[PDB]
Amino acid sequence: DKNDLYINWLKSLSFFQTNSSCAEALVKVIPHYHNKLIDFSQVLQLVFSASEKFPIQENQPLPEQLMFLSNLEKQTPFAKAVGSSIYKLVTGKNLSLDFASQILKEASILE
Amino acid sequence: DLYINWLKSLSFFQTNSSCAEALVKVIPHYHNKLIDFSQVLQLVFSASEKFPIQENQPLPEQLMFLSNLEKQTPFAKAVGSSIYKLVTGKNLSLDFASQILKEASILE
Repeated sequence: DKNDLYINWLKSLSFFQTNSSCAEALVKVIPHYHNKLIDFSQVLQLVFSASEKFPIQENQPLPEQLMFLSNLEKQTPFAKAVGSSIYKLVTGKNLSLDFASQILKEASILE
Repeated sequence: DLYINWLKSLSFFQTNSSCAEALVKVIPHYHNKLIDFSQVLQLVFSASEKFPIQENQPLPEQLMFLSNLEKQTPFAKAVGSSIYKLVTGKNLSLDFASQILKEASILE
């Protein structure tokens, strides 16, 4: 059931709903989840890797990133997994940290 | 036990001193039936330390790897799914992962 819940929560994230590419990615990714080749954390990473729409900020400050990670450690399961997967976009694609915090806050609320 | 023999023959296993050491510690529990082969793979590969890494790898290639993995033979699929955890969690290079999978497929 919670396997379904996590999927429903993911689909409910504003970030997911503003990125049709993420919805398209989930369609192709989810079978491997149902077939148990990958876990939900992996689904989140794959799906978010397909995102195209989000604010960008290059060379973001270290202190804020460290505070983001300290806060991430305290999150509930789904929220923590969402946070870690979105942080991959912060470091690798310059996704704005403030935006990442909004997504994480939304995930925590859904959970 | 074939799966254990094949695991010991994988280049990725042999080139990772931590994996070889891990199997020594883990296998008794496998022989005593406390854990299955999939768990042996998870415990052993989780100890891996050496492998090429690449951040934010492209989804299309990821999906191709997974579609191939789904059609694999038992040992190869088990190995591939375990290695894929390293692809996503530690950035192990997908091309390297495909190499390991091909070796496993040949051994089996």
